[PDB]
Amino acid sequence: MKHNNVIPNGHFKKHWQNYVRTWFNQPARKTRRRAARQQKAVKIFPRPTAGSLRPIVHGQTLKYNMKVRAGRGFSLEELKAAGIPKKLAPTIGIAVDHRRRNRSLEGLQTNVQRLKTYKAKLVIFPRRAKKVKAGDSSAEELATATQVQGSYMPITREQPAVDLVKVTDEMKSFNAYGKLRIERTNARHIGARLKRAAEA
Amino acid sequence: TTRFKKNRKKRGHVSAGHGRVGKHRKHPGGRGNAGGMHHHRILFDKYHPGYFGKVGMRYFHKLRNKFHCPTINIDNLWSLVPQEVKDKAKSSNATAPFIDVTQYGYFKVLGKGVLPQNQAVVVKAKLISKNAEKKIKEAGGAVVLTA
Amino acid sequence: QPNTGLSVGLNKGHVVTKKELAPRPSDRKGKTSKRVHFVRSLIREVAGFAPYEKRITELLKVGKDKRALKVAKRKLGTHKRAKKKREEMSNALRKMRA
Amino acid sequence: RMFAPTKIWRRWHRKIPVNQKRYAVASAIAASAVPSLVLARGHRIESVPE
RNA sequence: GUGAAAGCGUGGCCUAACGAUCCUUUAGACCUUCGGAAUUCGAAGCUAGAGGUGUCAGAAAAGUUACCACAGGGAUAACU
RNA sequence: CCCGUCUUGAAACACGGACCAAGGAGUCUGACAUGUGUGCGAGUCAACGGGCGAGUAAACCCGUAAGGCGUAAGGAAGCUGAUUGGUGGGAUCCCCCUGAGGGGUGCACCGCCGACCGACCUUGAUCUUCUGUGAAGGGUUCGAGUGUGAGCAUACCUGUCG
RNA sequence: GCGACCCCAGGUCAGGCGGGACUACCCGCUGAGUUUAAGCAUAUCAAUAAGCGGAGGAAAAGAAACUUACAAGGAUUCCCCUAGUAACGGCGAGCGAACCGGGAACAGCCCAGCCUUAGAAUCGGGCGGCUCCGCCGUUCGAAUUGUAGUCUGGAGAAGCGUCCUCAGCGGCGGACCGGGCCCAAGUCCCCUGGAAGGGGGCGCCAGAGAGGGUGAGAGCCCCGUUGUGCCCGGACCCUGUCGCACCACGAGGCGCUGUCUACGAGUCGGGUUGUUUGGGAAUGCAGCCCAAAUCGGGCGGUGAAUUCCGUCCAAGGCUAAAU
Ligand SMILES: [K+]
Ligand SMILES: [K+]
Ligand SMILES: [K+]
Ligand SMILES: [K+]
Ligand SMILES: [K+]
Ligand SMILES: [K+]
Ligand SMILES: [K+]
Ligand SMILES: [K+]
Ligand SMILES: [K+]
Ligand SMILES: [K+]
Ligand SMILES: [K+]
Ligand SMILES: [K+]
Ligand SMILES: [K+]
Ligand SMILES: [K+]
Ligand SMILES: [K+]
Ligand SMILES: [K+]
Ligand SMILES: [K+]
Ligand SMILES: [Mg+2]
Ligand SMILES: [Mg+2]
Ligand SMILES: [Mg+2]
Ligand SMILES: [Mg+2]
Ligand SMILES: [Mg+2]
Ligand SMILES: [Mg+2]
Ligand SMILES: [Mg+2]
Ligand SMILES: [Mg+2]
Ligand SMILES: [Mg+2]
Repeated sequence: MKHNNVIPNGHFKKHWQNYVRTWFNQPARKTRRRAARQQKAVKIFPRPTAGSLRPIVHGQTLKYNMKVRAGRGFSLEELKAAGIPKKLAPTIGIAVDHRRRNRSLEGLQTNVQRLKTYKAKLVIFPRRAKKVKAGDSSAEELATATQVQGSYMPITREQPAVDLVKVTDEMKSFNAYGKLRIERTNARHIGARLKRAAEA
Repeated sequence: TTRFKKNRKKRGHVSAGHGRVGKHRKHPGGRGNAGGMHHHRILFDKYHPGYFGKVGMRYFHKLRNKFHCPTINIDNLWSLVPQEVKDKAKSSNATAPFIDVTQYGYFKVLGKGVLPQNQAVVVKAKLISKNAEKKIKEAGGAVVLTA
Repeated sequence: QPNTGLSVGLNKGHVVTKKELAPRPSDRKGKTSKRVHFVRSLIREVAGFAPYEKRITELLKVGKDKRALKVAKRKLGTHKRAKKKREEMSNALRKMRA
Repeated sequence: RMFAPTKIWRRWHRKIPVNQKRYAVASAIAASAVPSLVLARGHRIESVPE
């Protein structure tokens, strides 16, 4: 070792040459996955190629709680609120997740509205052609039925907007930094304050 | 590019540029960072002060997400406002633009630099520094706390 | 308690209308039917008590509650299970006395 | 055995920035419009109308 | 501290008399942390010393080989 | 005086070399670094993947609040978080006169000294949820900081290291 | 002495199953040192090589006794990032994950236990039939020390309403795969050559100028190549249509309930020892000792006590795809 260089820490002391993974098959993998997707689309025709509907869920942890993404499946509470029996939802293209809990009204209401939109946009063929049942669609709707290729219900964020508002005296007399400092102090000293209150 | 390698220029010069006396042997000073305290001590001390020893407390299973806190300076707040909103704010002095820095991925607002002259700005953020709040108040704006 | 809407202090976080969790069958994991309790009581009558349970009962009869808890902790491994076992022995002793 | 036997994990491919690729494409398209350059590249364009 | 005072005193009239990392241990704060929330033990941190490396810029270390082996050295002995 | 080599010193009573043909030794890869070329620029990088497409391992296109690096630092940590300079030299340019002249201009870089952020110390009017805030005022202390960004990608030589 | 059962013994008894072979990937066990640390013992090499076993076309894993602390995600697997990071380390040499986030693919389920008792409703063998991968009849046997059915925590049982859903067959095609047959154009004139497939001239085909052969650089001499057409066979799976009977006892779906609501033990957990891990007052595994509970139990990355809070439900089992 010589000169002023960063201290090296290369992890190459084992038989690493026997565990090298190359990517010469990357185009082949892409082609194989595309072929599988095409075969699946042909198989499930006329069902949408994007797959079953998924719920809207929040991101985990403080880093992503402002983000909205797709969850595994709709909760039992959401299905009950939307009037869709849980045993029927999977058969009509709705994913079901019996594990997800509903802690707030906003998420439950959002997913219920999503399910209602899907129901409004859903067309169901009868099990037997000559027999029409409660959940089946009319012949006119069935005739104009096609396979949807892309995502039929994109999960998108409401883009930010900067509006002009009046600055009132109440806002001009608010000490944000002082509020933050006092809240931090209260959080730090809650235990001591409770102990003193209990003692006295 | 082999044809540009200097060993090609050294073909026919015996030592290949590594000297007749010293030569190019396998590991004359040990492997890797060997001898950091004994025969490579001068190099470590002069170029890598602080290398040896330990300081501070440990933190088992430390997750960086709970420490996430992007910051933006007040001198960059105006750049977030779209051009049409900037024009509207310039035209009308009875209202101020309302910038939610959280929608742009910022948690805390710091107080480096200055704002546009004679422009009131309403800023909403999770946290703010005392200087940033003072500058916003002086500009005629206000600060709103969110989460 | 609802979130304050602040990022610091007590009850911090984004403001949402909190919803009580819907009841689910898993709320009864620690409970069992009356038949299971009856069967366990009958089998306890048939099979009696283990030697260390008898030792704990003797210690409680003498009045050495601390020694009984120490013996229970040594036998079972944890303070919580030792406390539970000592309480059960005390209940059995109370039933015997009455 | 040869010295330093060749291995498959040699860096065969290159990752050129998209902007530079587009620059090169635009330059080639512009050069295709210069008759002198087209002649200089070996094409017989003496009879093309324009 | 001393002297009336100027002033002198940050060890010995001057030129030698001594010691890193890691660990342990002591002193200091109404100090920081134990990461779901509190209190208390315990533990972990911050600043300054102490336990030592005398091969003294600081491995943890007994012989024998005539049964012997290898890489070298005329940088080095045993002739001329 | 016989070349090659080690050597203070080789024509050496120093070692290799009987002769010829062919083969024969600083490479590839990963992490950095300076330098240079190229693109863009407070941004930069589509090749994880997706849409396709020379009927196609290429080329082309695609970044939603994705991610990496950069865009803010100082503290073990709790935590706090850049008030936006002055001055001596100095390139170029503009005026008066033709002296090694005078005036204005004063980028790059260098020297010196302030100011701001943070660790530590010190300091304390007013408010305040009583432990927080911070008018004024600081320091022979400490920093890989600030004071109108300079990075990201990529190519090659060279250097350290596995 | 007979009979019933239990345990066991002999059968070339009737009918079945198993051993062994291969190595690129896969699963389990066992297990070094060279080497690096400029010496060396912990460490590193490496949870690797060697050794001993077990599968498939993939294996393994898999439906939370999970991740987290958020406005919360939601089986398993893999890729990018996290990250050369948290952590570990004679804190030396070195070593080094996971969660979130973005993508590929997606799929959920089966049991044990209280619940037929107006009768084991279950299953195997022989024999005889049938539209024979199975169905029916009869007869022996297994099984009450429990085969069927219901139930699996997401629930569920029971009761009452709603009238919402549920019952095959055969034909012809499409889709997938594997094959067979035919189909363009010069071998014109001159020269050199042993031989034109070379040079010059004159023509032609081209959705065919990929490639090969033939006496030298051959699109048009031959096989082929491009694009049509026709023909044959598998896979009984997916899909469209057509022809006929289409029976809701019963079982599910939805609503209600002052009733119940059964959930895996020498197992969890604890002490200690050894090994391993980034896992640090101890990450997993294993031996030995102790040894649970049901308003309870595991986890919440610093040991302990107290009070709360969050999250799941182990000690039984199956499961395609992304790799
Ligand atoms: K360097
Ligand atoms: K050199
Ligand atoms: K030399
Ligand atoms: K520590
Ligand atoms: K003195
Ligand atoms: K020494
Ligand atoms: K020896
Ligand atoms: K030599
Ligand atoms: K010689
Ligand atoms: K970016
Ligand atoms: K500090
Ligand atoms: K039978
Ligand atoms: K059963
Ligand atoms: K059960
Ligand atoms: K279970
Ligand atoms: K154990
Ligand atoms: K619990
Ligand atoms: Mg050297
Ligand atoms: Mg000392
Ligand atoms: Mg981002
Ligand atoms: Mg399997
Ligand atoms: Mg990084
Ligand atoms: Mg993920
Ligand atoms: Mg039979
Ligand atoms: Mg010839
Ligand atoms: Mg032909």
